[PDB]
Amino acid sequence: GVVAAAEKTKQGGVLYVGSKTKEGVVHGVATVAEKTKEQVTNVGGAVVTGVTAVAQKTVEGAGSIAAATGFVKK
Amino acid sequence: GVVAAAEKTKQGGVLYVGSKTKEGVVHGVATVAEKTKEQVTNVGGAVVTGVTAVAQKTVEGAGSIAAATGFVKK
Amino acid sequence: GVVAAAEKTKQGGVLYVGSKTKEGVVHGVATVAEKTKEQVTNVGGAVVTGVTAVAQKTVEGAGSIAAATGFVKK
Amino acid sequence: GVVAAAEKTKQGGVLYVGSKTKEGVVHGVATVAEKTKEQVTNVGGAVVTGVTAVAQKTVEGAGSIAAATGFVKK
Amino acid sequence: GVVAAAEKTKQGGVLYVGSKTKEGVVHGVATVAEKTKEQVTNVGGAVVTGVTAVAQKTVEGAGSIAAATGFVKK
Amino acid sequence: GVVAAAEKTKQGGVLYVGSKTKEGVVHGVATVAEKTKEQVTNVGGAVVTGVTAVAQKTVEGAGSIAAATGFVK
Amino acid sequence: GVVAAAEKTKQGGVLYVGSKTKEGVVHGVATVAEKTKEQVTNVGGAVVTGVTAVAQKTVEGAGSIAAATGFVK
Amino acid sequence: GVVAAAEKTKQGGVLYVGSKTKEGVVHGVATVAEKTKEQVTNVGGAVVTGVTAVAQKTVEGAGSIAAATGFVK
Amino acid sequence: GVVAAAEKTKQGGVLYVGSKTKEGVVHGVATVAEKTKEQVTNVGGAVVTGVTAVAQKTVEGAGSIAAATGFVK
Amino acid sequence: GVVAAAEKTKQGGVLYVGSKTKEGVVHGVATVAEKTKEQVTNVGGAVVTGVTAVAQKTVEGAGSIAAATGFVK
Repeated sequence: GVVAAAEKTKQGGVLYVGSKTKEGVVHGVATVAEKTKEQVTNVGGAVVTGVTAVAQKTVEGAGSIAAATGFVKK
Repeated sequence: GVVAAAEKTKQGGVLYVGSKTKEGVVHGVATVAEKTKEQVTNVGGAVVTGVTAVAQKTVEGAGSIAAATGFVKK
Repeated sequence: GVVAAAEKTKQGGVLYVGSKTKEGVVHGVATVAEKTKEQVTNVGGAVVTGVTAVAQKTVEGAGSIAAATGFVKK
Repeated sequence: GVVAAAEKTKQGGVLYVGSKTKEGVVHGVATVAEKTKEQVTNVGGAVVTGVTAVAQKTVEGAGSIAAATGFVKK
Repeated sequence: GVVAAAEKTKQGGVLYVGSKTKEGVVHGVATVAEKTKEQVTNVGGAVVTGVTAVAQKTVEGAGSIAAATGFVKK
Repeated sequence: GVVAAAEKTKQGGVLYVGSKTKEGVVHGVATVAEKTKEQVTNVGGAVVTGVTAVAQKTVEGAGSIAAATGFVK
Repeated sequence: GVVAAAEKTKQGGVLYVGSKTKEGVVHGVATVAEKTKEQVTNVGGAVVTGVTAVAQKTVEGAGSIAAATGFVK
Repeated sequence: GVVAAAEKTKQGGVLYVGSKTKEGVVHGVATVAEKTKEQVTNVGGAVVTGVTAVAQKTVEGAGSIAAATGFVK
Repeated sequence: GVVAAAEKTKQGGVLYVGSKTKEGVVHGVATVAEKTKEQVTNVGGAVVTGVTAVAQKTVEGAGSIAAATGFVK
Repeated sequence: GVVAAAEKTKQGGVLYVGSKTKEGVVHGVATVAEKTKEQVTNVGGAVVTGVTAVAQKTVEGAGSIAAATGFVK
């Protein structure tokens, strides 16, 4: 039993960024292996992966993640 | 039993970015293997992967992820 | 039983980006292998993968993902 | 079992950044192995991974993560 | 079992950064191994990993993380 | 004066190479620039640029090179 | 006066290489610039640039190189 | 007076290499600059630049190099 | 003057290398600069730059190098 | 003046190397600068720059190098 559930019910300044780069190299979420079995990646939020990365008011309601890896069980 | 469920019921400034690059190299979500078995990737949110990446008010309601890999079980 | 379900009922400034690049290389969601068995990728949200990427008000209601790989069971 | 649940019900200045780089190299969340079994990554929050990385008002309600790895159980 | 629950019910100056860098190398969360079994990473908050990294009002409500790794039971 | 001269006068085993590659990338003589004025390249001998390169008894008599660049005068 | 001269007169074993590679990247002679004026390259001998490179009895007579760059005068 | 001269007159076992690699990256003679004026490269001998490089009896007679750079006069 | 000269006249066991590598990175002769004026490289001998490099009986007669950089006068 | 000269006239066992390496990084001759004027490199001998480097009977006759940097006058 792997169960997730989400409910979201409702009875409903200045941000300046200035950048100047030369030869940038960026890696975000990485996963490197040799001789593995499972590679599982779940995203319920935000991944902002620029050279200039700006996130405003991003992750704001009712997230749910359920995972179950492995489980030989015999 | 792998179950997900989502419900969303509702009785219903300035952001400046200025950039200047030369030879940018960007990677985002990556998954590298040799001799693996499963590669599972679930996205319920946002992946913003520019050289300039801006996200405003993005992930805002009722997400659900359920995953189950492996399970030899016999 | 691999079940998803989603419901959404409703009883109903300035963003500036200025960019200047020379020879940028961008990747996004990636999955590389040699000698694998399963490669599963599910998107329920958003993947914005420009050189300049802007995402405003994107993922805003009632998503659900249910996944089940592997499961030898014999 | 592996259960997650999230509920969200509601009865509803200046930020300056100026950067100037030359040959920056950035890694965010990384995971390297040789001869592992499981590589699991769950994101319910935010990952901001720039050369200039700005997050404002980002992670603000009702998140839940549940994970279960291994479990030989026989 | 592995349960995680979250609820969030409700009856609802100037910050200057100036940088000037040359040859910067940044790493964030990292996990390097060889001959392991599990590599689990759960993110419920924020990970800001710039050369200049700014976070404001970022992690502000109702998170929950549950995990279970191992459990040989034999 | 840019003068060259070359004279040649004459009054008259086992080699084994076994290779096995996968994904090779080779560069030989290169020259990369941005905003040059002169890019001069002279070859009087041998340039052998294989994935597997074998040279045997190649450059064996009377070579000459004379080069004169620049001279803003 | 850039002068080169060469003269050559003549009044007249097992070698084993075994290689096995994967993911090979080779650079030989390289010259990289940004905002230069002169890039001069002369070869009178041998440039052998394999992944597996073998040279046997290669450079064996009468070589001359004469170069003269610059001279803003 | 940049002069080079060369003369050459004549009155006329086992070698084993065994290699096994994975992920090889080789650079030979390299030159890297930013905002230079002259980049001069003369080869009179041998440049052997493999992942496995073998040179046997290679550079064996009468070489000459002459070079003159700069000279703002 | 920048003068070179070379003359060469003649009135006329077992070697074993066994290698095994993983993730090899080799540089040889290198030159790196920023905001230079002259970069000169002369090779009159041998440059052997492998991951497995073997040179046998290589540099064996009558070499000469001359060089003159600068000279603002 | 910058002169060189070379003459070479003539009136005419077992070696075993075994290597085992993993994650190996080798450098050789290097010259790294920022805001220099001249960078000169002459080779009249041998530069053997492997992960496994072997040089047998290599440098054996009549070399000469001359160099003159500077002379502001």
